Amino acid sequence: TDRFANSLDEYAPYDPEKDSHFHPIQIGNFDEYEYRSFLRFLINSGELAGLGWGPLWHASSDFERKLYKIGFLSGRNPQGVVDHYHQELVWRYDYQRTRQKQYLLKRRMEGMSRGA
Amino acid sequence: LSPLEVQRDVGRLEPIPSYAGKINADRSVFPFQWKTEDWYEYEVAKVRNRRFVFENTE
Amino acid sequence: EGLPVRARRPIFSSSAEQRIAGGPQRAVIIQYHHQPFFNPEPRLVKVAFQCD
Amino acid sequence: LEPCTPREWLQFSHRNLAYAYNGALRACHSLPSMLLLYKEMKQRGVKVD
Amino acid sequence: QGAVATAEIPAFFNERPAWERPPLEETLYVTTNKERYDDVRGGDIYYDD
Amino acid sequence: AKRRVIVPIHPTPNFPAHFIKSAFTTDPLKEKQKARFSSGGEAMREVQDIPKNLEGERSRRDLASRGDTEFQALVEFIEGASYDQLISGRRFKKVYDVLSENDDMFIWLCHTAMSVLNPGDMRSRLIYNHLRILAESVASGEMTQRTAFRFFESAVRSPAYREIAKRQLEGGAATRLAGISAAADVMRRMGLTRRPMSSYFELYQRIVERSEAMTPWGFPPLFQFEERLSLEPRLKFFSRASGHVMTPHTTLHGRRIFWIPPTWNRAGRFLGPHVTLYPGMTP
Amino acid sequence: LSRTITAEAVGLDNAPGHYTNFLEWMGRLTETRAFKTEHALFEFSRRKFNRDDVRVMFENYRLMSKATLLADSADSYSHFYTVLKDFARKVAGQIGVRIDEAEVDPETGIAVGRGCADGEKYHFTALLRENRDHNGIITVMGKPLSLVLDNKAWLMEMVLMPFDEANLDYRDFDAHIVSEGHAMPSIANEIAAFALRMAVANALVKLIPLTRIPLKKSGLLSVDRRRERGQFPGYLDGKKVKRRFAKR
Amino acid sequence: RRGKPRPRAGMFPDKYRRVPMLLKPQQGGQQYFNHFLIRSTNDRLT
Amino acid sequence: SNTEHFLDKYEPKRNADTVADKYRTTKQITEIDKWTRYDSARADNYRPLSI
Amino acid sequence: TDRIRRYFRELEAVHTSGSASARGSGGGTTAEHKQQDQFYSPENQPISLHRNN
Amino acid sequence: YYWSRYRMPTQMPKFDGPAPVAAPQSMNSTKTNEFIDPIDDKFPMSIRGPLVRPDVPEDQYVDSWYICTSMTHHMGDYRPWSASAPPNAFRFRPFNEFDAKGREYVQY
Repeated sequence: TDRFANSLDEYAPYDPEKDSHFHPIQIGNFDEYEYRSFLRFLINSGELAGLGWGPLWHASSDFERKLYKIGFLSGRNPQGVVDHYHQELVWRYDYQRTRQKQYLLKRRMEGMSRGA
Repeated sequence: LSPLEVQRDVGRLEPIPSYAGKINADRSVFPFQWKTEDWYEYEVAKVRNRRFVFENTE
Repeated sequence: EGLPVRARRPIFSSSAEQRIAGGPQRAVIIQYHHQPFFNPEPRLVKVAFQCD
Repeated sequence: LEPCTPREWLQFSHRNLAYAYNGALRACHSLPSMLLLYKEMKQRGVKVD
Repeated sequence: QGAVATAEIPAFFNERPAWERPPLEETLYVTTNKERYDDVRGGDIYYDD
Repeated sequence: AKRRVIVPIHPTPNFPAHFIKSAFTTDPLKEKQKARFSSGGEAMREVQDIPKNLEGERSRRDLASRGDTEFQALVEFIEGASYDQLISGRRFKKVYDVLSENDDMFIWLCHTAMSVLNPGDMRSRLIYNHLRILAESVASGEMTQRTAFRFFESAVRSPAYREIAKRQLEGGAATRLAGISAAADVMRRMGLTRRPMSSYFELYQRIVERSEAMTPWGFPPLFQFEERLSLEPRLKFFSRASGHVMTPHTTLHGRRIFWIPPTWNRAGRFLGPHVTLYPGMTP
Repeated sequence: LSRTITAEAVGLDNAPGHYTNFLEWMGRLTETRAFKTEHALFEFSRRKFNRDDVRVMFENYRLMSKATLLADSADSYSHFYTVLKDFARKVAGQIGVRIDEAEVDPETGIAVGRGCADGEKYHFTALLRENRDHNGIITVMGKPLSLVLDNKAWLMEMVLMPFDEANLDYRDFDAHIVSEGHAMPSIANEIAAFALRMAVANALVKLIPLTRIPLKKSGLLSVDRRRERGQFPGYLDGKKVKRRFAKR
Repeated sequence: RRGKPRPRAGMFPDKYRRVPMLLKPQQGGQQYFNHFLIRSTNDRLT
Repeated sequence: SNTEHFLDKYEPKRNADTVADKYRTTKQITEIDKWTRYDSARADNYRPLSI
Repeated sequence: TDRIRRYFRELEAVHTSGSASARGSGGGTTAEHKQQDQFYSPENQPISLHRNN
Repeated sequence: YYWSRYRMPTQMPKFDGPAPVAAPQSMNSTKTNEFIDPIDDKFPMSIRGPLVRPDVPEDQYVDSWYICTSMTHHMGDYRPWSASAPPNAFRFRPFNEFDAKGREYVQY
């Protein structure tokens, strides 16, 4: 188990300003707009390509929840967002589809008790 | 409303805590975040110095 | 709160490490925190000097 | 009951005493028997509902 | 009753009050504390002669 | 056979006679048997149950100032909720025994009310006096319940009794109200209970519980009353009472009230009852 | 009262044994004070109470003077009623969760919770404050939570959970967590995560008092007591494995 | 253990005996309750 | 009651108040603590000159 | 007999949930009951209380 | 003698009489603890409580040597929790503001 085996050994600090003659531009993490558009792409366009939950779609939670949670996990960093999109598969503690299911069921059975 | 101004008792109406939306946010104050090297040096230094005290002071 | 007190007036100088003390003047206690965690060592008293 | 031992301090709160007094209040059928209970729960600090 | 602890302390703490005992015992009575020579089955192995 | 020779020990300033004969035995086939138990003043006064005698002034003074014992027992049980004591199963036992001191007396009365078809009219002073006297003789131990019951049914009522009974009853079962009002009346007018209601309540309750039982009002003749062999206290008739691999070696290991707490010679690894080895975090 | 009134308005009856009258009178005394006292004492005999009923009986007892006793020992019953009153009321006849006030530093607006697991290995302490700027972050021993629990999602979601159960937004809160237990190069593993979660949750309750009800129901605030078995020479690996056995 | 049969599973103290009842299973999802209540009431009116 | 509250008007009359509580709870001061054998044996909180 | 028991337990269940129309901010349940009991629990609406689902 | 100290100061109680109420006494196959009280352990816990010893701050308890049990270092006397803390202390505490950890980090 290692994520970094193909990384360089450097451990030495670098500043674009003193170390190069080019003009420095600074890039940040995604903000919520970027982040949203991006995650939407990965998930939904992923599924359309058949690379995602598919018939099992009821297992994972809905987009909103995922967006919020992946938001917390990654901290909106793009590499992190990609990675936690993948790791989403294994989420243990998400309860939503469970309670939604439960609710849908109870309402169905109230419908069957109003019918009969 | 900030989460401290929300009324979360169905039954009661409670005075808003005076720190509610007041305390502002700066990484400099909180939450605590730090370089490791300084942390090491702090710790070690704090162990070394337990015995350096002037008890008798004016 | 409300207690008459004679406090040694703190005198502020940048030039001074530690602190400077000066002759006692009459003052009232504005607030005093007993709990060791509101009032660490060395202990303090918020006080209003009667003079100014 | 006023707590005595820490274990009891964990079963205790004013906000919950509210529930208890509300029960004891719905019990009484006349206003004058209620005003006593209310006077009490007002005096001993109790969160009111 | 039974003994919880034992300590050697001078007798002037508790000794039979002056008005209970016979008059000056130092002068009028010759007393030696001594041991019984026989085997004693029960009771004290030291008696006052 | 190399028989062990034990030298006898004589009494000593710190090793008195009775101590010797109790704690030391010179016959070494009797070593390692088991522990023996004894009692001194209060545990002996409980166990031996020697009823006191009435005596001169101090005993009568102590009868006078006696007061209510039933309430005292209860106070002493309750007082185990005080911060400096525990809640005692012994204090509760003493409570119980004072609540139930009469008990079986009530039981007897149940039988006279419910166990007898046609015990005449129980309101009439005659049969009533029969009942009264027999009750006072079941209490105070002058008679056995069996003897008192067999007395009650064989007591004299009225000439040509059955033929008068054919003028009221079909199958000879009278109505049970007169019987219960009578049997409560007796216990009230006799001084049987300290607090008045208890008589009536207990007598009533004990009947109502038996009402649900299969063949409720009949009883086997041998188990109905005092006899050599008896029923276990749960099954008596109108009575008030109606790891796992490592546990035998565990024993002491729970929260355990002790009698004599274990000692280091007799228990190797046990730490004491209070000890909490896997403590939880609490504010 | 109505029942009593008619019972005594009708009077004696022409029934033979005055039968319906003994019916009447016997029934009437079932609703009496003394009868209820008795019922209590009977249920008492059968051990139908618990500790709390006893301490309730106790403090009911303590409230009497010697004079009150002397007045209520007159009926030979009613003092049993004074004592047993609530036990009786219980036989013949519920605080949900503790809602506190907030424990917060007036100045810094920080609240302090503590989680634990193995009683030893992990002790954490969560400092929690509310961020009005909506950028929150969580930090452990001065490092971003992302790096500390090491990007393993299933660990970090645990730390997220109390903000979900309180129906709150995590971005409104800054937390920094301190390790008071055995320090190690990596605390990333589920047990330490569990501890972290407990910590943050207890903090959150100190800050938002009513939030304690959902948390408690979801079993966040619950502390489990579990430990590795103590080290021991008797076992091969030092913990669970007894040595080899051979028949003589 | 030694030359004897291992006990049946139920002969041991509970495996989870030290873990409090609230934990097994966790009830989580308390956030959604209110939502599904309002939902069901609105539904009823429809 | 120091200031008369406006809800005083409806406060019930003292009829059938034979239970009256202020007098039920009130104890003689002699009844509050017992002198025990612990108290006879009590040490001194100051340091004694000579015992 | 048990049939009857169950019929009349589920019936009044469906009149606890089926009586909810104005129950949203209605009198039919106490405010304190809104406080304590409106959370998912073993007696209310557990997920499953049992292994091997 | 040097042993003159170890004589019995008072007369020891004789063992006059039978086993005490509900003593362990042992028939065919009976697992017997002299140690465990017969009556008070058989009492259900819901009534009596998990308590072995009076519930009081543990500074009043010392773990005994040679005996598995605890004793009071002031023998037989007890002070309730209320006497440990200041008067009317919420959840008896040094001060009412915070708990232990709270006091400490506020102070920090």
